[PDB]
Amino acid sequence: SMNPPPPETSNPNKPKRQTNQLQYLLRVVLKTLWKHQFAWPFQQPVDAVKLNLPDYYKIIKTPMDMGTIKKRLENNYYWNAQECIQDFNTMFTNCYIYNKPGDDIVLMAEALEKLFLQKINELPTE
Ligand SMILES: Cc1cnc(Nc2ccc(C(=O)NC3CCNCC3)c(F)c2)nc1Nc1cc(NS(=O)(=O)C(C)(C)C)cc(C(=O)N[C@@H](CCC(=O)O)C(=O)O)c1
Repeated sequence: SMNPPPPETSNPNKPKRQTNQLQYLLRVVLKTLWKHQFAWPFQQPVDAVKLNLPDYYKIIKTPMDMGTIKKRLENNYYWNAQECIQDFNTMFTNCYIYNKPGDDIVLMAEALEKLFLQKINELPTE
């Protein structure tokens, strides 16, 4: 089947606030993962058509990627920091659902998740 449209990243009707937690999520957490050797397979939605991935968007009905997260942070899409943390965790979980344990993409996701947890350990208080 065709790829779905990407997740929404901006909504002018959503209320906007800046918090220490959201700032840290963009400037520390996202930034660190984005520059990692293994960021690139996660920097945009999975193009399952081009990659010929069987049934990808039947298996993965809550897709998420770091390009979407980055835009959401930049557009003040998130009100609560937990919304952003949940999006990262959805991305990791989705990788572990679709792909065999120990395969290359899974090892890349695990390396990014380890870094994510290191940085989240120092998230500012609410
Ligand atoms: C986030 C994510 C999750 N799950 C997957 N599952 C995949 C993906 C690919 C394959 C694959 O190619 N299997 C071969 C053919 C069938 N038999 C076995 C060998 C696979 F089996 C599973 N992939 C995700 N992300 C992702 C992965 C990859 N490649 S990869 O092999 O996993 C690796 C080199 C190890 C990272 C590429 C991109 C990507 O975005 N590439 C281009 C645009 C697309 C294009 O040009 O075709 C870009 O960078 O823009 C993204």
